[PDB]
Amino acid sequence: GAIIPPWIHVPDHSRFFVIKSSSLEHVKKSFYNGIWSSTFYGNKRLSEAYESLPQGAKIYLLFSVNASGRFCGVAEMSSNLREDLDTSIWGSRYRHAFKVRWIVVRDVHNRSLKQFLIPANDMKPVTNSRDTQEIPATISKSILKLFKYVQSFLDDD
RNA sequence: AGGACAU
Repeated sequence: GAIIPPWIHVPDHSRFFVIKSSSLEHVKKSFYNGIWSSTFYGNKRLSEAYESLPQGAKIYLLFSVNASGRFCGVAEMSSNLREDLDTSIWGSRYRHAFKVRWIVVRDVHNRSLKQFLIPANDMKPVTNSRDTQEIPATISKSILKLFKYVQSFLDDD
């Protein structure tokens, strides 16, 4: 069931964010529907980072369900925030969303990531990040290595 | 605290 691409090419000047979800099902809806949405402030943060990118660069989203003990996949932003997308799939609180392109669907346990300490987050491990916590690039590429190296939320389908 | 942090 997992989706693990042979390579991930990360364009220079790209940025990386932890995405958290209170629900595995919202994540699945993201995969099938190619959209995601964050909080009021979370969206503002992602929207601003996405607008700021030099041309080739991307924004990577590393997904993790709350209290799940793992990360479960990787997506890119493929649009800025829009209003004309179908946010009814989340029922509410997420009135805007942006397009995402899924790259990796695979579980990676927190155990395997708790070595990566985030300097701008008081040296806390990446596994202890809030939604839209930014990750430095060199640390991110190491994490991406772990994603491409087996369970997935696409198995019971 | 108008924010989908860990065991």
